[PDB]
Order: sequence, then structure tokens, then C-alpha cells
Amino acid sequence: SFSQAVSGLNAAATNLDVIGNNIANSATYGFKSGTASFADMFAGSKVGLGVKVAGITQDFTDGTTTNTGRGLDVAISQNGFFRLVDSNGSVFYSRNGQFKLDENRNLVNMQGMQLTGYPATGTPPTIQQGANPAPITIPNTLMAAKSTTTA
Amino acid sequence: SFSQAVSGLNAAATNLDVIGNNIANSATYGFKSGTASFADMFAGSKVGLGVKVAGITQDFTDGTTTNTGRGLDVAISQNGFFRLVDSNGSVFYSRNGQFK
Amino acid sequence: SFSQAVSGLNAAATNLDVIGNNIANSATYGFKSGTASFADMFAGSKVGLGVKVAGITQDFTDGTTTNTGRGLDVAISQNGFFRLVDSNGSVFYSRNGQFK
Amino acid sequence: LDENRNLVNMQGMQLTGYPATGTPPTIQQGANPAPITIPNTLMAAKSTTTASMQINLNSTDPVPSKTPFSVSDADSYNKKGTVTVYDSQGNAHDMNVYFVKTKDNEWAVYTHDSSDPAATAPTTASTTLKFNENGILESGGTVNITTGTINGATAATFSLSFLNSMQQNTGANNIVATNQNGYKPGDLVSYQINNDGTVVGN
Amino acid sequence: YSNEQEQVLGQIVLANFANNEGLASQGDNVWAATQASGVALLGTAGSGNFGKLTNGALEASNVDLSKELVNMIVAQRNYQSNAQTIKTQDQILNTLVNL
Amino acid sequence: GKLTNGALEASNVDLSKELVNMIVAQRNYQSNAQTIKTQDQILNTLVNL
Amino acid sequence: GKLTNGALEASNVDLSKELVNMIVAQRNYQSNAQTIKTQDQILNTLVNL
Repeated sequence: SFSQAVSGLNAAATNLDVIGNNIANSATYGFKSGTASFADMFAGSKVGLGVKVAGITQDFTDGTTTNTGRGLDVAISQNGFFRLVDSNGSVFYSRNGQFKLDENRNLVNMQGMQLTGYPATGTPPTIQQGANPAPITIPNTLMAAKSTTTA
Repeated sequence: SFSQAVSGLNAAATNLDVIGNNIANSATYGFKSGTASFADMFAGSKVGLGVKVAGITQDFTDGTTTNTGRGLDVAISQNGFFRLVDSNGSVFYSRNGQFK
Repeated sequence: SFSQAVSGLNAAATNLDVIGNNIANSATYGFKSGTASFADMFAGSKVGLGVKVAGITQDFTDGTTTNTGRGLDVAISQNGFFRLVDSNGSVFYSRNGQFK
Repeated sequence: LDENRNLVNMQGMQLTGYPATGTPPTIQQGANPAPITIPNTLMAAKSTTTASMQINLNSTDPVPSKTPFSVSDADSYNKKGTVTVYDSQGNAHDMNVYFVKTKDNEWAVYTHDSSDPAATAPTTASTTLKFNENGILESGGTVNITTGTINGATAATFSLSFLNSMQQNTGANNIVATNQNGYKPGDLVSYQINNDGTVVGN
Repeated sequence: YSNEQEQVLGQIVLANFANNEGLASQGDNVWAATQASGVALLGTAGSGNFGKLTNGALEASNVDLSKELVNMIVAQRNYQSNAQTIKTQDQILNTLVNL
Repeated sequence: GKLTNGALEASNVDLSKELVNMIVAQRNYQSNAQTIKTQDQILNTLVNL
Repeated sequence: GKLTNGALEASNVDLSKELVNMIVAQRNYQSNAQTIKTQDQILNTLVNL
């Protein structure tokens, strides 16, 4: 007859776990605190059989912007995320602004994700919004000389 | 269990330690301030696992060029590093402009 | 939490820094007075979040015109800037007239 | 929200509510309740049909010296304004309405199309407004004004109302009330629920 | 460059989903799309429902220490409160088995 | 960059900035400890029970 | 590697990491004590019939 009683402990532990997770990840810039969501159960006849967990919901509301300087860091103030790719080619989403250039000269975060964007093609170079996203790189090569045509 | 908390506790200590060093390193000539960056974890379930330090990051802005008046003293102005080698022969790069 | 208070702390420290820099630069021959400008934050809620630094604004009033007697030196009377190019490239703009 | 933009609780149980129908959609109190959805489809252009504008007039304004009506002459008329109206394709048509005084307490109104230079500048008076002794208008406020056709877009016809007009000396002419019932096509931005229970989307 | 010329190498693409709360965090502070979340719905940071960015700025952790500390005390008491039910169920069954 | 002669780099740290980060990190530390206090407390009640 | 005169190497122990590990170890030690008590009572009933 412990089924309803023990179910509360698991929910209480899970609720305590989420609270611990939120405070453990303090000061993390790309962090989004979650929240517990419970649900009762009734399978018999007018006797509560315990509790359930419906999943943790994060708080998507934006935080406070901070001025850290640099140039490889951007912030988002409302709806909109970033799109990132890995070595295999999977698509990941995050709101971390921390970026760096590796020896391959790619826009990469601290973990190894390649920032993606619309490639700039054409002469003169321009950004087309109808192209498939491509990793954004900064080559060391110099641009070729331009023949004057319009003055 | 402790996993949701103790790791963060450790993280907290690191967040303090990186500050203390900066407090101690407030008199060195070639120092660069450092902070920490963290990241959460997720198991198969949708419950967090804690937090681990993603890594120590360092700032690379330029400090004030204090004038001392010694002949063999030089200070960089933008992106750049002096290059040094040891007795063994390893390569190192720095910005401390103290020479003898 | 601390966000509002620490943001105000940082803004006040920045303004004090600007004032100190203005005091220090009271002798350079091409300086322009700098001032700070701030703004507050407001998220989806109704309570305030703190203050940023909207930016640093330079003053572009023309100062006095000292007469030193040298020949290789000039001073601009109104809008206009000397255009200079160092070493590799880049086009910098200045107003100081001390010419080597 | 669900995968297909449906309001739903945490357990996958679809929410219910009042179905919304009409142009513009409204709430039917007697209609059969149906699941509430928030589609992201964009609304098309809405044609301009009803417009209103109230203008305050001055009783000590002298008659213009240059009697013939001119569009590029300042004193040829008294008041000029920009009336923003939209066609069936959402294009912005700004109408230049000109006020000119011919005799005591009588005004002649002109209509001009600014977004379409191909239109002819107005020279003859469109309609006449006659204010009574006390300055309260009695009739003649409904005038039909048509837009110009550009880039294969059908002309827009709307009825302009000069209702609730006064003539007492207010010093100088000023604009306080201007509105149109036609708006350009737009896209969904954000949605919220009011305390009355309806769902309103920006 | 040194030739007084401006060039573009790309733009930052933004993806807003038709349904939030469907992004399962994986590994580091990143989120992976799946069903019950919609398509990526790429776009630019200028127009659409995608907001403006700000270079040289970073978002905070959007957490409140005061809210978590007080919820910590409430969570502990609830966790101890259920333990009383187990203890009561233990004693109530011990008397029956031993008659 | 240019190499100024007779000059040395600064410490690149401004004490006013870390003197408050230290305080907020501390308060975070006792918050954690209260968690871990609660974790010890919780486990304590269950084990003695 | 290189050496350095007039200096010594520390003990490379952090009390921050040990204290939290000591708490965890104690509970683990407390916990297993329950199993002995549980196994003791579960056998006491059987012998007493």
C-alpha cells in the first residue's frame, strides 16, 4: 500500500533535483532555468494512487544583457535562437554568444560547434537570403583587383 | 542525490578561486584577467544533472602602458606576443615586457 | 537580485572613469571632453532591470588657440580634421597640430 | 502550443473554445465549441471602404487673393493633408485634400492622388460643404473618392465622411482625427489572452 | 581592409520554432529539435519574428537566487512530510504482521 | 601593434569589479551549501528512520 | 622539466573538495548499516519462528 506514498518521494526528489540544477548553473550565460510540472493519477475508484511528473518546462524569457566587450559575442533580446552544426552534420540550437576562431579560422563556440549562416556569393560579394546555410569563415586570402566599369 | 548540488558547489569554489587569483595577480605586469564559463547537463530524463565548468576564459584587452624609464623595457599596443624558448627548447609566447 | 545594483555600480564606476580621464587629459593639445550616457532595461515584466551605458559622447567644441611661435604647427578654426596614414595603411583623423 | 499550433495542456488534451468566424472574425456565443488554434498564416490586403476625418475651421480666415485653384501654390488653397488609404493590393495611396474658401462660411474641397503622378491635378471643385449660421453642418458629408490604378492594381473606392464638423473660431487649422478602415497585409507577431477570456494576436 | 572597402562574408541565421518547450537540452548548453516542436523556420535577424542582436553583449542566466532559496526550504519540508507517511505505513503494518 | 619603449603592460584588473563578484560568488556558495545541507538533511532523516 | 631554487612543491589538496566528499562517504557508510540491520531482523524472525 506504499505505491502512493513512495510516488511522492520520487516527485519530491525530482522537484528538489530541478531546484538544485537551477542554482548549480548560476551565472551561465546560455542557461535557461526549468520548472517542475506534476500530475495526479486516478486508475482505481475514488482513491488517489500517487503523483506523476509531466516534464520540466524551461523559462524562455530573456535575462539581463551584460557588456563584456570583444567582437565574437552577440546577444538576443527577444524571440530567436542560433543554429549550429557539428562534425557529423546535425543541427543544434543555442543562445550562447561565446565565440572563438580556431586554427581552421571558423566561428566556433567553446565546445566545438560551427556557426552557420547564409554564404556571401557573387561579384561584388553579397548575402543572398535564398541559399542553404553554410559555416561562416574568415579567410586570410586577399580579394582580387577589380576592373573599373562604372563611375 | 548530491550530484545535482555538489558539482555546482565545486563550480562555485572555482568561480571564487578564479577571482582570488585575479585579486592576487593585481600587481603583476603581464597578467590578463580571467573568468569562468559553465554549462548544464542533461541525462535521458528531462531533469538536470548539475553544472560543470565549461572552462576558464581569459580577457585579452590592453592595459595601460606604465612608464618606468628602463632601456630594456618594451610594451605591445595591439595583437601581438613576444616569443621565448627555455633551456630544453620549448616555445612559449607572452606579453611581459621585463627584460635583462 | 543583485542585477540592478551591480549594473548601477558598473555605470557609476564607468562615469567616474570618464571624469578621471577628462581630468587627466587636461593638457593634451587636441583633446575633446568625453561624457557618459546611460539607459535602463525593461524585460517582459514591469519592474526595472538596471542601467546600461548607452555610450560615450565626445564634445566637439573648439578650444582656445595658443601661440607657441614654431613654424611647423597649425590649428583648425572650425569643423575639419587632419587626415593621417601610418606605416601599412589605415586612415586616421586628428586635430593636434604638433607636426614633426 | 502543439506541433500544429494548437492550444493544449501538458497531457496532450486539446483545449476547447469559441470558434471565430467573420470578416473581421468575431466570437459566436451560440456556436458549437471547437478547438482553438493559432495559425501563422498571413492576412492579405484589406480594401479601403470607410473613412472619417474631422477638421476644425476658422471664422476670421480671409478669402484667398489668387482665386484660380492651384496645386503647387500655397495660398491658392487653405489646408492640405495626406490621407493614407490602401487598395485591394495593399499599396499605399496618399490623398492630398485641399480646402479653399470662396464666400462666407462656405468651403470647396478637392481630391488629389499623390502616390500616382499619372493622375490629373484637381482644378474643379469636387463637392461643396455649406455650414449653417451656428457652424453645425447638416448634410453633404458623404463623398465618394476613387484611387488611381498603378502596376496592374485595381482602383480603390471609399466613401469619405465629413461628419461632426464645427466652424467656431479656433485660431488656426489643425488635424486631430484621421483614420482608415483599410490596412496593408501583415504577419503574426505575438499573441496573448485577455482577462475576458478571448485570444487577441498582434 | 586597408583599401577603404567594405565586404560581407555572411549573415547570422535565426530559427524560431512554432512551439517552444519542445527543445530537449543535450550535452552542453544547446538544444536539439524534434517532433512536437515544428520546423526550424530559418530567417534573418532584421525582419520577421526574429529580434535584433547586439554585438558585445551577452545574456544573463535569467535566474533569481531569492526565489530558489525560499523554494528550497519549501521543497525540503515536503520531502520530509512524505517521509512521515512511510514511517506511519511502516508502523501500521508492523502491528498487523505481529498481531 | 607598435612597441613602445620603456613602457610596461598594466595588470588588466580593476579591483572595483571583482570586489563585488567575490561577494555574489560567496552568497552563491552558502546557497549551494544550504542545498547540500538540505541534501545531507534529507538523507539524514531517511537513513535514521 | 625545469627546476627552481628557493621554492617547494605544495600538497595539492583542497579542503573544498575533501569536505564535500567526506559528507558523501559518511552517508554511504551510514546507508550500508541499514542493510545489516535489515538482514539481521529478517533473520531474527525466521529463527524465532
